[PDB]
Amino acid sequence: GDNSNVVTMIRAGSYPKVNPTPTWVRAIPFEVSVQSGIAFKVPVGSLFSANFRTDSFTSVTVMSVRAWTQLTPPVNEYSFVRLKPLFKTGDSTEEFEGRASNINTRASVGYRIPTNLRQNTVAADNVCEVRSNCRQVALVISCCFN
Amino acid sequence: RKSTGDNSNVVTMIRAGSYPKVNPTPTWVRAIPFEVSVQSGIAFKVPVGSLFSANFRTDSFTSVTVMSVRAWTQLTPPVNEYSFVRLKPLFKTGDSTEEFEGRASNINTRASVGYRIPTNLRQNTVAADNVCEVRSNCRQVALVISCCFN
Amino acid sequence: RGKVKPNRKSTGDNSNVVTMIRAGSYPKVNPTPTWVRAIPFEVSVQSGIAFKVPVGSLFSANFRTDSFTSVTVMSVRAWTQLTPPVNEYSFVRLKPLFKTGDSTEEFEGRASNINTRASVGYRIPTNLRQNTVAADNVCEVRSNCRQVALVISCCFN
Amino acid sequence: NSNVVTMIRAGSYPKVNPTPTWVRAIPFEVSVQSGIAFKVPVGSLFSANFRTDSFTSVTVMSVRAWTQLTPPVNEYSFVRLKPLFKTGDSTEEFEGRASNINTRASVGYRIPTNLRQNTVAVDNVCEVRSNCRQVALVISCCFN
Amino acid sequence: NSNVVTMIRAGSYPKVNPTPTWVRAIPFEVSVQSGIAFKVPVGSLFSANFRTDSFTSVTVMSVRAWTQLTPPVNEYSFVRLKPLFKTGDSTEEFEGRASNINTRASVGYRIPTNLRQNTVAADNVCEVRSNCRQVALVISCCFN
Amino acid sequence: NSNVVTMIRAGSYPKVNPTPTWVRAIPFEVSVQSGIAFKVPVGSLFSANFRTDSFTSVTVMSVRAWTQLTPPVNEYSFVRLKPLFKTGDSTEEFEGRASNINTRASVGYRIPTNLRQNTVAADNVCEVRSNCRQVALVISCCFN
Amino acid sequence: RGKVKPNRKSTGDNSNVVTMIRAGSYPKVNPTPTWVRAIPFEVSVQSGIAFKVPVGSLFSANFRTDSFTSVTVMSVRAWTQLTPPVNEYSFVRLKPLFKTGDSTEEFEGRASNINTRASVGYRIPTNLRQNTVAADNVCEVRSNCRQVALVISCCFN
RNA sequence: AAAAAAA
RNA sequence: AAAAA
RNA sequence: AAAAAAAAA
RNA sequence: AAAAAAA
RNA sequence: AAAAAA
RNA sequence: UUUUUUUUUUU
RNA sequence: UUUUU
RNA sequence: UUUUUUUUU
RNA sequence: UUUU
RNA sequence: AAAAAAA
RNA sequence: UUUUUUU
RNA sequence: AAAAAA
RNA sequence: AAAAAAA
RNA sequence: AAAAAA
Ligand SMILES: [Cl-]
Ligand SMILES: [Cl-]
Ligand SMILES: [Mg+2]
Ligand SMILES: [Mg+2]
Repeated sequence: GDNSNVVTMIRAGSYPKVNPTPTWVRAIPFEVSVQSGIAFKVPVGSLFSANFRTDSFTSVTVMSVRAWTQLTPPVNEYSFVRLKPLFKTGDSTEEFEGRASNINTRASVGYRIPTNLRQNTVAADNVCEVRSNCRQVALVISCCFN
Repeated sequence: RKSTGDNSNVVTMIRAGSYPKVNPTPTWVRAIPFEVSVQSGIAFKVPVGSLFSANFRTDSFTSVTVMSVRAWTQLTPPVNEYSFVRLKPLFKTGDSTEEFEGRASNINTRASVGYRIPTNLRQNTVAADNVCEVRSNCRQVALVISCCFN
Repeated sequence: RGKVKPNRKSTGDNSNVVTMIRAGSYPKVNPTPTWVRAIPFEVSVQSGIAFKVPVGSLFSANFRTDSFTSVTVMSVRAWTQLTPPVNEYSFVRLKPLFKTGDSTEEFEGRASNINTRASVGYRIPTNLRQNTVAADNVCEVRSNCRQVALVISCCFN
Repeated sequence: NSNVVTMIRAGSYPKVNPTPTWVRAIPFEVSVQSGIAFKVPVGSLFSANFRTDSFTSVTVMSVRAWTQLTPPVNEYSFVRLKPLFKTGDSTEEFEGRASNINTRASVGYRIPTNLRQNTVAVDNVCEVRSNCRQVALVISCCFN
Repeated sequence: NSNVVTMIRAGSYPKVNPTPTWVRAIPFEVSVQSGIAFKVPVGSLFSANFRTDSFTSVTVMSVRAWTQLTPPVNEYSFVRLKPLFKTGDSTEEFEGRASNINTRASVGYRIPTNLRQNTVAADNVCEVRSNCRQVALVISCCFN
Repeated sequence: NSNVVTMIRAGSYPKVNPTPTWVRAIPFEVSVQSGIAFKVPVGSLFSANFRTDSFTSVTVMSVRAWTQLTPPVNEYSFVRLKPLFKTGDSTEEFEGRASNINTRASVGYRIPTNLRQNTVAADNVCEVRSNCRQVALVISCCFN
Repeated sequence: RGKVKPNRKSTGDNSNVVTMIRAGSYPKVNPTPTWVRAIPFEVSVQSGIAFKVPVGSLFSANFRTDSFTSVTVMSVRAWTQLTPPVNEYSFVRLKPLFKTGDSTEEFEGRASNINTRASVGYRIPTNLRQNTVAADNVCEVRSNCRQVALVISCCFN
């Protein structure tokens, strides 16, 4: 073990259980385009792509969403970003907002989904609404692909 | 061995007794964020009515017990200057003459400052009242007020 | 024992004169040994295309590593060397490359301040630490900045 | 101990392998000239004189050298070893000199775990330099 | 341990140095005439055969010397070393003799910390005296 | 404590020294051209602006350097230091770069005790290289 | 006590400047002191005859012991400096000599290898450690080799 | 368990 | 001391 | 994981 | 124990 | 466990 | 790395 | 856990 | 400690 | 938490 | 080293 | 570390 | 117990 | 505890 | 509690 320098025999037993398409817990980074004064609905379909090795999945259980302002804010302003979680059983009305204390620095915020509200979502569904004075917002979402 | 049980999967029955004491419109401790417009060299009185709003779920209240006030500069300062902000607490029994000032050591960084109201001065304030005066070289200031709505 | 040949080594660890070394048989020597190094050099990237970092950049007279023809890379760290495009924050991606098979990871770091560099690195496992000659590549660098700084921890042999 | 045969209560047919591996130290000689390096081939390890004519690959761990013949007149024996690798040859020259003219010169080097891959007969182990006409080599390897 | 690449959460750019120092033990030989001292030049340390040709100065810490060739007939090998300094040469003759005619003669001297300054190629390390025509040197020094 | 003068029962006359040594941390700036090294003169330490114009020699212990002006457009500030010695200049380029374009770049090097000798005004401390036109220096040294 | 004259002796054992020494009365001095030494020199012997080693060989500019006229010998060690005759192994004999009375011992060492030196020594007791001038002899050396190396441990005064 | 905050 | 995986 | 093989350098 | 994952 | 050394 | 209130099983 | 004195 | 044979949880 |  | 276990 | 049956 | 020295 | 004061 | 510094 860890000191061997050649191949060694494994005394395997019966054929085991198998699963060629298991689950995967991931953190998916991507960006969205946002306009001023309007809220953008983040689609779940942005997670199922070949760029994330997840084009083979058709459902996902989201756990937490984190957002950063990807582009600079308007002139004389500080960056901010808001998040309103969305659920098929009932959308929420929260506005988890974080503002940058430096014009040159991003504005970050996030929210964690409780265990009772951690069901599956499909590409047609939406995660949350994003609001910002910046034009582009980078998102990092922790979730469990299944 | 047999004593593992706090994860329920089905509905359980609640053996309730007499009718309890209820209150459909209780109090609420909050941290209300909002912004105000500020002019150069001119002090702006922050109205308490800014706290009662549907944008804060507080439009149903008519009075509030303010505990502490914090302020951040919301826009950039003038050219060559660092951001600053001042606060002067106001009270219906007698306004204060303190100017708690917090400046910015970085021109690109907000200027922050705040004050805490003592227990002896934590009374209700209606919308017509004012919380404090705000002075800043920036044209807009952001506030976060820890208050108890009732 | 015996008596003295006066080499005045005062208090052992504090002599001010040359002292005789009682040498013995000729030892094992190596005029060209190995050298574990952290080599700082810059590579240039275009906005939207990848750039393969040649291993030959490590061997140079600017690094004293000019007598080597092979090197074992341990870990690669990257920093954006130039400012990002307007309105944008800095970012840098690293995709490890190996002769036995290129990888597909994109270890990315993004600067939260437009004036600050974006940094990210990756460590090569022990089972993949073989030699790489000048004709080989280390990794693929992507960035919105025109130049990326690299500090490669490696062993020259 | 015993004096007669005993019964073994065997069970299922175990995992077998008619051609296993073998960790060895292979002693063989090479011819070296003055001022020129000799690339020791890995094919020298595979031979019927070492019970390794059935192996096609091997994993070298450490290499040791000894001057097999007397040095030139007025000189002391020395021997150099430059490790060679398919992913990239080295430039080290691990050298050992003899302090007595009538005594061998000994030197050796160890291959790290990260460089211990298989080498076929076409490959080379190391370059051997010596002022002596022959060098004795004892190579600790793992035949597979 | 790990079998794949792992991310390194790097931070700010660190302090770098592409041309660092190097502590070495340089082996080289010199020719020695009978009854004559040879001033070992410092420039012998700077060479592409030692990977040190990129340096221009070096801090010598200790010097060791062996006889590289056989002594004259009926004699035992000997070797002497006289430390040389730009601020003032010494007059010590650290001598070492062999107890077997077939064996080398070895001797050395350590430089005190107060006398460990830089030396350039034009400078000399020490004077060497021997009945043998060549002397093997191993100098522990600090390239900078 | 005491509120008035108190007598000092002095004895014999003591050993005096009107011109003693002084350990300092001298701050001064130098101009640096792009792509060119600047030999920092030792004489910059001897000045009435540092109270050290009464000295003629100084023992440098450590050297630290910051970028005093802003870098060129789109670049991050950097600074290099090459230690210089009369007994032999070095080839190290202790470089430090900034991670923020608006922030200085800092780097330094410590001189070993064996290389801590006196230097006069004509001598040079180190070579400095930077993309900025000025470099702020703080040199820990011993005036004597 | 009082206040300071600033001699910056950093951490006591690590000052980088000259520091004042508070000297007092003039001490006891000796411009020509003693010197305990181990003097290496060679003497030549013939096969079958003895050779008296003069004490004057110790005083020389080659040993820095040129200003001395007397010396106290403590111990004598000998080594054959040249090869032995053919078929023979090396041997060396030492017979101590003293002014108060020569001795008759023959402390002999023989080399078990024809290529190796033959070594032997003798220590002089404290009751016999007086001074010997250049006109005196140390010991008688016998050997089959033509030259014998001597390392004499002594005190020069 | 859920609402200021704190290095 | 009882149940239902 | 019995022997053969580098060594805690 | 290795890799992916939250402060 | 690199390269130097009471 | 340390709290005020809406309900809230259990020691 | 779930259902029972 | 490692490579192959045998023991024992 | 997913694997044999 | 021989019978019925070896936990 | 269980033990009990003829050389 | 030689010759130098917080 | 500060200053003046005896060995 | 001055001025320098793993
Ligand atoms: Cl011949
Ligand atoms: Cl069940
Ligand atoms: Mg950048
Ligand atoms: Mg002899």
